[PDB]
Amino acid sequence: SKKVLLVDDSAVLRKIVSFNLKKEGYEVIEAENGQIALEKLSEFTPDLIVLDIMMPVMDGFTVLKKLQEKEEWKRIPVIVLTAKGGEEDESLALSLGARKVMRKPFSPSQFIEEVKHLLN
Amino acid sequence: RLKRIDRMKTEFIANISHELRTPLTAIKAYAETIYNSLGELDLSTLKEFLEVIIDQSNHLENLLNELLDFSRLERKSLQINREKVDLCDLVESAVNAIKEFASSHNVNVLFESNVPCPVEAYIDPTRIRQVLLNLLNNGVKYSKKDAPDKYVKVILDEKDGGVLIIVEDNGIGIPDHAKDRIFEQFYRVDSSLTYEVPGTGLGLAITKEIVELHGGRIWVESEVGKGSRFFVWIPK
Ligand SMILES: Nc1ncnc2c1ncn2[C@@H]1O[C@H](COP(=O)(O)OP(=O)(O)O)[C@@H](O)[C@H]1O
Ligand SMILES: [Mg+2]
Repeated sequence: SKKVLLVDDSAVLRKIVSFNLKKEGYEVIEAENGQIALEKLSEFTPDLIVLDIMMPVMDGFTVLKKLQEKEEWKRIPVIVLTAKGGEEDESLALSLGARKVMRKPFSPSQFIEEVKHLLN
Repeated sequence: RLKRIDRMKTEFIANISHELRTPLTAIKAYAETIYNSLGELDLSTLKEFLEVIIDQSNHLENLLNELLDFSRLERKSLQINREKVDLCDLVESAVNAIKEFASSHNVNVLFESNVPCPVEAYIDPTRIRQVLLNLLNNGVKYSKKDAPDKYVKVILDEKDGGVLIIVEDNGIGIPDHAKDRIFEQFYRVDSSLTYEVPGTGLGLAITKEIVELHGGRIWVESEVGKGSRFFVWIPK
């Protein structure tokens, strides 16, 4: 029933995060890059977005930025899940509207705890 | 005495971290999922997940062999060992090893010989396979974003009492100021078109040192946005 837009350029990463999300009964739509993600928002409005930073075509900082430029989007919570480990990368993502930033490698169980907290 | 930058060393360190982090993210997430989901995995998905762990370990191992190989060449402790080999099976073997990585990026990989096979040469097969793999790898990593006809091709020929191996791609190409530097240790072109591509900048320095240990040379030709040709000449 709850719908998550999962945005990452690694198929390997998407598979494992989609597996843990569907374990909870969530529905998953995949985007391979940030532009594809923004195009998917015309088909639907997800209850949550899981967002990578480093992606070809359109990165995650740019996604976050544009998400704040439409009003239907600007309110969908976003959890950023990224190999980017700097405090300044985190601050920037938060300043751009992300609700939470988690750094890869990640614990799948901690990640699902945080996904739940944003969906409740 | 001007050789290198300490800043290049700082970027290198950061890059190793970044490149190793990706397969490690997969290993840890897949392993912990299996551990916490035994009742929720069917057998084909359990085996699938274990095969991801294994395949991501193998990628990581390769990245570690690159660091090692480089330190060895650097301290001139890597002595090559030559023998007659058929480069046509060598090149086909290398194209084979790269198919998975390549289709994951929708890159087609071809092999044409201008001369009839086998093309026989006195080379270290292991070290020359490593040269071919770094060029094919590069052709995939640096291929165009969003294109339906992406390719890397190996073209083999016999020239100048030697073998001439060209690896051609239709990828992003290399700006002219960069052609003089790409073979140097730690050097990576830094552009909005390489931001998400991982690497250390060791690949082509290792390739070049290996080619030179055979008394051969490697050079490049490229057009920004058209693609590139790496030329490897080795004596027979
Ligand atoms: N086929 C290619 N097309 C475009 N750029 C390339 C290609 N091969 C190599 N390069 C560039 O040369 C740089 C150095 O290559 P290499 O030494 O293999 O390092 P890495 O792949 O770890 O950066 C790359 O970062 C990239 O900028
Ligand atoms: Mg990414």
